[PDB]
Amino acid sequence: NHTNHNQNKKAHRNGIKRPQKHRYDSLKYRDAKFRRNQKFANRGTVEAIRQAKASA
Amino acid sequence: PHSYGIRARTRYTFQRGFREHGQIRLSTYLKTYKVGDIVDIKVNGAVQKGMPHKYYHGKTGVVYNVTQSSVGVLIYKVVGNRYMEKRVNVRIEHVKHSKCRQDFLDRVKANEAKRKEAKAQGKTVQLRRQPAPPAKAHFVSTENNEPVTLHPVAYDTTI
Amino acid sequence: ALKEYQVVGRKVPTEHEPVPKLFRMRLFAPNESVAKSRYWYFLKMINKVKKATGEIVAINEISEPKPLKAKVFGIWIRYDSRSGTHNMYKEFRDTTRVGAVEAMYADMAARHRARFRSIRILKVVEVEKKEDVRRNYVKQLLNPHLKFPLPHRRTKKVFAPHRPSTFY
Amino acid sequence: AAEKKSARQKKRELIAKRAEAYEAEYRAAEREQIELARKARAEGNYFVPHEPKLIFVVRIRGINNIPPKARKIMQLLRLLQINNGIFVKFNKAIKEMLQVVEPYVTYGIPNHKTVRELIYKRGFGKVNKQRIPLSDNAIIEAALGKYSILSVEDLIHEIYTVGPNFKQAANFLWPFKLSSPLGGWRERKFKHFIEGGDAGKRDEHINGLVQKML
Amino acid sequence: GIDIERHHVKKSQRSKPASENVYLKLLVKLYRFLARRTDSRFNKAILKRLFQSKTNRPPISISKIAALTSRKSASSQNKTTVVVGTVTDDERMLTVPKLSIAALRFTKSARARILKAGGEVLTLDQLALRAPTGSNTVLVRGKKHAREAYRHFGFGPHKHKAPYVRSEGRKFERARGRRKSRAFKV
RNA sequence: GUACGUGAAAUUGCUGAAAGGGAAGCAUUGGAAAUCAGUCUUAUAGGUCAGCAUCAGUUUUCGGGGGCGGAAAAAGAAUAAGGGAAGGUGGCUGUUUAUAGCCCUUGUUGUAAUACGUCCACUGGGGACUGAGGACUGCGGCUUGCCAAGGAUGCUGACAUAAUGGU
RNA sequence: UCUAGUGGGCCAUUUUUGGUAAGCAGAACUGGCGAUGCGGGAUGAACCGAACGUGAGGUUAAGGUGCCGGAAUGUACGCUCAUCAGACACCAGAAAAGGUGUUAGUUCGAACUAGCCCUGAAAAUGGAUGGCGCUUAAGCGUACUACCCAUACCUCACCGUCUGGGUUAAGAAGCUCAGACGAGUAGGCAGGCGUGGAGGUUUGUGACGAAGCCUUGGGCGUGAGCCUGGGUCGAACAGCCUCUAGUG
RNA sequence: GCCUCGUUAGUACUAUGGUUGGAGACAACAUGGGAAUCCGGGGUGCUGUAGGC
Repeated sequence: NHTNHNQNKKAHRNGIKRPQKHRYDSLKYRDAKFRRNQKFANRGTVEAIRQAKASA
Repeated sequence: PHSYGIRARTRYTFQRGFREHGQIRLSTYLKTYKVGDIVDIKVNGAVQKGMPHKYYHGKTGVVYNVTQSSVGVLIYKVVGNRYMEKRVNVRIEHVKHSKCRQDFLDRVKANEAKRKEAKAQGKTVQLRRQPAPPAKAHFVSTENNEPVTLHPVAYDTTI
Repeated sequence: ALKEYQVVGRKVPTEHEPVPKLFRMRLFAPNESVAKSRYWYFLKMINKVKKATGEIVAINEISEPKPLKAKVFGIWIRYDSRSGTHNMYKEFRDTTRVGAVEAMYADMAARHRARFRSIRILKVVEVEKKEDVRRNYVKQLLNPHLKFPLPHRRTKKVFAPHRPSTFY
Repeated sequence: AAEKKSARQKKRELIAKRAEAYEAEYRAAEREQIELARKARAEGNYFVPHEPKLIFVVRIRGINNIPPKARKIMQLLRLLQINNGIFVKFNKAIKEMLQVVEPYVTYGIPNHKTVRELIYKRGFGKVNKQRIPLSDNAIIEAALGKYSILSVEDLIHEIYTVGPNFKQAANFLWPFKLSSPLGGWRERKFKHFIEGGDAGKRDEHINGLVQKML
Repeated sequence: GIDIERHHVKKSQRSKPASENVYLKLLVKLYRFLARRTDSRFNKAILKRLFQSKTNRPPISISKIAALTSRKSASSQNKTTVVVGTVTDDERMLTVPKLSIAALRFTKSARARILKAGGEVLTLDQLALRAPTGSNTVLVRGKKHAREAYRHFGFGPHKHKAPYVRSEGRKFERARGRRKSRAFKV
């Protein structure tokens, strides 16, 4: 019972596939103080862009 | 049979260097780490708080979170047939900047510079590194360097 | 099939050694590739220069100057055996250095079971004076009045009609 | 009606002029090396010929019992079959890549006849991921025309002199499916060439091998 | 032998519909010619979507077509909308705008509401004559992942997917592994 | 013909054919014997098997001419010099070209030749297998027609047979 | 995304643990066998070479060329004489020390050092370099050409799969051009073959012989299978599209 | 004592290869990587900010 002979061959059969890399990650895993700040900054940035678009 | 403790078989990995024991250098705390920075994990045995697992010693990853006294590092760990993202909260005592990323950044600065003067002069600039080319043809002068003839030496008994 | 090769080479120039010395060897090998390989083999063991950090500066094939003159060649070799502690000196009568070396290789393989890897040739020199020859068989060939019967006569067409004469 | 043929005739003449220039370049370089060797010999110095930049790699071992690292490397060299040949640039990255697969390939310096006879007799192109024989110059027109490679002789010059477009030209050339060598290999094929075998680097003797396998 | 990674790598495509609908076969014939004999990437897309199955061709609604065609920034208001599939009705919209829609099928309510509101309903072959190259067309799709199966696909620990339960209720997979009071929450 | 519709295989007897030296059966290839059909017979064209020619594709095996390279092969020859000793020739065991010669060095013939390496989009033969495709398109060469140029045709004979092929 | 099978493994290289040892137990990396034929090792699951559609030609790998056995009773230089020599890796097993054996070497006649041979060496049916035999080998060491042949490689023909390019002038579910590839147990999937019954269809077959049966006859298909001539027989039976199942 | 340079040293060791040698132990070779002690030469802090003499 137990051996590791075939497992590496079985592993590379379908490659050692990397996880998909996305542009934005979740603001989870981040500091709660930082995360709530970024909400307020992003909320104001969205408002600022919309007002600038409306006035231009 | 094994014992599967967190610090098992870390006798030599977490050991302090010879004549490098004692107080930790203070410059470690004065370096700023930002998200996206490349850092090399090297566990310091003196600080037993915030230690990563013995797998992450010698691994390099990208910082994703910066905390009061710690850094969040993103490592990819081989689990069977895939890569898994491992997010290790490791204190800055066990973290150092990767000189490779610096060197890349300085090379990027140089490449942008060479591109600027190339466009200013109207010429094209070679920016891609090349592997070492085969040796070129060159002359070798024997003046005051007359070749000496060598013969293999006979066997001798010298213990 | 051997050919005598003069190989000259040196280590690549460096800051510590702007003018590296040139080392030259006369060594026998079937082709230039093996000749360079053995040349780096001898330098690698003596002068601390590797094929990675060295370079062959000259390759040349040496042809026998007087191949139509019978000569005697004395060869010193460092034979390697089951014990590996052996130095041999042998003499062969031939018309060319390449021929003498090839005869030496066959003789060592036949008598002492030595391969091309085991044998390394320390030096091949031409013995010009008869009194310098110390080998009895070579001196016997140096007998002024040499003469001997022809040995191993041996002379498809199976089923010959008459019994062979196999004589003079 | 006749405009196409008029332009094609002068296109053919231009190909002839470029091939004539290439032959002059080969002759001038060969003579230049000979004179430099002669003058160095006459003056007592040593002149080292330039280290080959082009290499021809031939796979000699079958597809059975091969370690994963060597198997991947020959996959990257496109030597997926026994008796398969490729032209390859020789630099630091390639030299160490061939060092790993030394027991399974034999490589050496190809001369002008080796390159020319290979591309004429066994010259096939990778056109639309298909192995199309180089039976006409229009095939190379459609594939490497934007690279200023207009004819078979232009392709030979790019391969032989290792021009700026070596990678595209070499990748366009489907790997050569050579035959078994007439006269046979040496007695023990799977030693090193220095040991009297046939693997590893064999310097200019890849030419004698290629002549046998064509 | 040859050292080849994969052998006879069949593509995951469909060369013809699994439907036996003779009229769908006729539409396939027309759009196979259009895709083959034109450089319209639109025609290639319509041919691909004709081959697709039912679950890969979800319904779209009158309101969703109205929403996608009446965006502020987009000026795709008068352009003909194209759906390879059905166009269901949305009764939640009390007033239907004027829309010119071409699709495989229209529900009776959707078709009546469009024609009453002043628009027009076309078939794919009719749009093959009005806009044979698909110029000035808004090719849209239904929300493919709106099926019930996608509520469950990918179920596992901490995936927040729907389980296969015979009855939604209090005594049906809510205790062990679903709340921290009962051992653990997963 | 009631031991009754049809009447299979196992197994059995007789007849005919062939084989069989301690298993048999089986596969490939052909001989022998037996057996048989297509095909043609006809409407310039066509049946079966052959022989040569000119080509094409693949390959094998002998030969010639030439260029280039190396110590611009090494040698050698003929012809001029110097020097040398012998395993000592003539002369008397001993000596230095004589009544034999050899070796070393240098010049001339010589820019010698040959061998080896290498290349020719230089060339002369011999043998074998293959003939896929089926109006025209193309890329070439020649001088509009021709051509060895995007896969065999041409000229003949024998038999028209159990010949080839099948079992 | 859904699901099958598997959840007894074994051998070799190198590293290694427990063990007096083991064709022993237990691991680590890679390659094989299981699932895999083929050429060579006389023979053998994993050794060496090479991986497999049907064929023609050519050329090779490992291994070989006295005969069995296709291919030199080849070339060059040596060693060996064995009263039961030697003969090719894995491998079918042997040692210290010796020799008035012999061939060489090294150092001061002597001591040695090395190869081959012999002694050490010692079993039970008759018997195994595979056999015959082989001795200036057909033994051993080394070099050198010529030659032999795998389903491997190369050119070609054909079959199938997959892949890409064409086709409104072509049962478009058709036609056409091109390239690459072909091992397979457990397992998966696709397209076909054959059996009983049902709806439709075929101006369908049939007592002037249906079905069934036998056949040293003929034809088709890669195959499952189908068609047909001759004989026997006596009342029913089939092709195509679909339905179904107590369907091989 | 410590830090560097050389000697040790292409030595020890090691990756890949052979129907290599050897009864084994182990060794040589082919293609690559390549130390350590001993020993010898040199060296006995440099530097940032703010100031004072």
